[PDB]
Amino acid sequence: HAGMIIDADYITEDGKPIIRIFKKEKGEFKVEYDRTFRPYIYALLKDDSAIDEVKKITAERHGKIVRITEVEKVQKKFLGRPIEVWKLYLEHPQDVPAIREKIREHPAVVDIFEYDIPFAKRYLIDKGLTPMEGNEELTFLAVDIETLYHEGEEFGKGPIIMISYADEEGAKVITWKSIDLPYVEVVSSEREMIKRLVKVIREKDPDVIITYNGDNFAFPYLLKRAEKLGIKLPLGRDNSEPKMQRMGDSLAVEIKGRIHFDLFPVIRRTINLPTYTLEAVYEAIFGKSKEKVYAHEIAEAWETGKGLERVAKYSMEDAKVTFELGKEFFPMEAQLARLVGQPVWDVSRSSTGNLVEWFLLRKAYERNELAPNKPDEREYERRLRESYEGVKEPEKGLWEGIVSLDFRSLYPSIIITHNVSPDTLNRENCKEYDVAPQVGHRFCKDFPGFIPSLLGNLLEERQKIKKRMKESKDPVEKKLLDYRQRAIKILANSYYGYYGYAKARWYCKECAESVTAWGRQYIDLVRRELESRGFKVLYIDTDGLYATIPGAKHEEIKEKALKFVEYINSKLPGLLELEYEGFYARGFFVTKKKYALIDEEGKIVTRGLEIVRRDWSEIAKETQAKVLEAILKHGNVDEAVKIVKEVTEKLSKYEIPPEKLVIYEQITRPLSEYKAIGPHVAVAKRLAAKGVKVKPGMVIGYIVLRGDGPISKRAIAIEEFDPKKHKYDAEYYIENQVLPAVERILRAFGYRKEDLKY
DNA sequence: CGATCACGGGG
DNA sequence: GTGTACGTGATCG
Ligand SMILES: [Mg+2]
Ligand SMILES: [Mg+2]
Repeated sequence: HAGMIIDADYITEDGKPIIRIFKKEKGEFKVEYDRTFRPYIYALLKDDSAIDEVKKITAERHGKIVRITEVEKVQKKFLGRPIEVWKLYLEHPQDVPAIREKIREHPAVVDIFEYDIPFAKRYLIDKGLTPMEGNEELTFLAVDIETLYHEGEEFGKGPIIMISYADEEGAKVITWKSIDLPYVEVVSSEREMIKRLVKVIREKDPDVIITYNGDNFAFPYLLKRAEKLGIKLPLGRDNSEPKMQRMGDSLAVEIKGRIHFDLFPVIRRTINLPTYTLEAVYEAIFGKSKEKVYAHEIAEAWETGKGLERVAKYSMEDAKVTFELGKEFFPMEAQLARLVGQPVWDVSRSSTGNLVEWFLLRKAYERNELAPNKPDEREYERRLRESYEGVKEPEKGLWEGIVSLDFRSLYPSIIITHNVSPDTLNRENCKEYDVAPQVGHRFCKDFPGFIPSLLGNLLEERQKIKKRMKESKDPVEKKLLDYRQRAIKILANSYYGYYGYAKARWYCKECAESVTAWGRQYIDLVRRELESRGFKVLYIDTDGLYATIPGAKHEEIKEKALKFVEYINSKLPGLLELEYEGFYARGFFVTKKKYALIDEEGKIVTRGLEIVRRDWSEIAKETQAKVLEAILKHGNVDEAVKIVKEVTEKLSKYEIPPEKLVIYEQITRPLSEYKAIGPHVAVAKRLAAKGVKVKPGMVIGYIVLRGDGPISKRAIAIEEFDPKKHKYDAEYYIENQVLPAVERILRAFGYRKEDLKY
């Protein structure tokens, strides 16, 4: 029909699957049901006669036997060649994992294909359905919670003490203690506060629920407390509860009929930050400071009843900026969903590698191209161990007035012009081919490759959008078209990386190597042209470079660099484009994707160096921050080396507060399941021995004490530490904490680990 | 050594 | 759900 598709899933009714398509039609929520779409896989057989044995293969599920309902001989393409496979139909999606191994094991079966595509994704592809089409306006609600937390408690032990939400009508706080603020609704209990959140969500009926780390905190915490309090959370538009899906080592939460938009994985991909706290994220995007009120300050205010107005304001600002950030980041995710043809829920939680793959699976269907399979563990491992031939060590020391150049828009044009594809690689009986420089891989020119063909269409579509943008008087159309052309740029600039992605179906080591080798000819041209203009290249990798004019005035460097980019792009043919990325007052480079810079507004920017994580001591993270600050803010490496030397001496003379030595590590499974007992497990087992209910999710704080052997046998629980009796291991905090934190940084200045002590 | 195990965001 | 991240660095055995 007419509506915008926002999501799709399936339900089972009388044992049979039913697809649900969630739509928004002129402001109204609509669900379309489809009972007719059938699950399937493909099987390549050694001979057609074999189908008679194969169609009779069975399996078991839900106490019932699983059978192949129908078989169909089909003509498709595999690796740019016609092939005949058998389409095997199944009644239920859950029949596919139950029977697939029993088909694959059969001696007459060469291989099986497309056996791990989720039903809802299979449906959108096969039916040619695209989410997020049209000008349909969605509604948004940001949600956040504050809880009572004490160090090392099991997840969900303390109550939720506040629930905040925000939309265009304002930011509000729901709490069960008396706070006199205009945006605070006081209720009688935690139970009544959670039921109030349920009522707000059911009444506001948002299409999109925005959270900041809601997948792994707000919603698992709400579900834990609702379970304890024996109450339901009917937040789904079908009155279903939020659903926790194990997505890797972490969680993802869905709300049926809506889009649960968690900003945390979204922003982590979009921008570069050493730490993605909401306060650091808000400041990077809106250029305004946001105060952080820490867990201990919140617990103290709740328990004493003093300073609750500050905690309520913190809760309110958390929802207010979550709404603001959601409106900022949602349009690009909506266009990416549309482009790749999968819902925002899925697209916002995936890498660019998986965005490419879903775009390719859809295009393979449209072109009757059988998809290759994801690799098994051994293949994936063999791919990670593959060595690529044919990006030097960066210049040492501290440089001033650094311009950053980006090469990424070069590679789609290389893939297309040289027909770089796994289906064109080293083709037999090829009349014409392109030979990659240095590496010598041959790509057949006789037919367009599957991936070059698609990229060519993407680039052409982006140029049409850019042309329609120049000719548009409507600023609403322009804004939308700007997002659409940026979505293409993002997807197209991900193919180069996708070729080398070990999990990729269309993985091609020789394709990735060849793109690099052809790419290098232009990079070498950019580098020679920069050096002829007095520029010194400080750092270069496949994504870009950093350069300066040694000792030149900063405005002269900026002007010359901007003039250079305009010049080289006038020389480069086709859609090959170099981009001026930015300018930095100072910076230094350690190795590949290990560097630190500082811009003219004094903001430090690093890659592959900062260690802001709870399993490193504060003394190591504080010393590291001080070293970066001495180098970038003071331009003084000598001050940085003196900071390390002073810290190490203070550690040796037991002059460092024990609180700066605490290491935190989470328990992730029952204690009896550990194969290797690390210091936090050794500490945990002693706590459980004393009667402490140790559970997965509990974070263990410990200090390493002086003594013989592995650190596991010398770690003490932070609560058991007695400064009068226990002596911390100075050698451990020096050699395993402080020195590894700074040694990579100071190696860029010619210092070895042994020169950072008195 | 190879294997195992943790980090992030959020209170 | 036709499912179970990612890349990297510390410590155990
Ligand atoms: Mg879903
Ligand atoms: Mg909050």
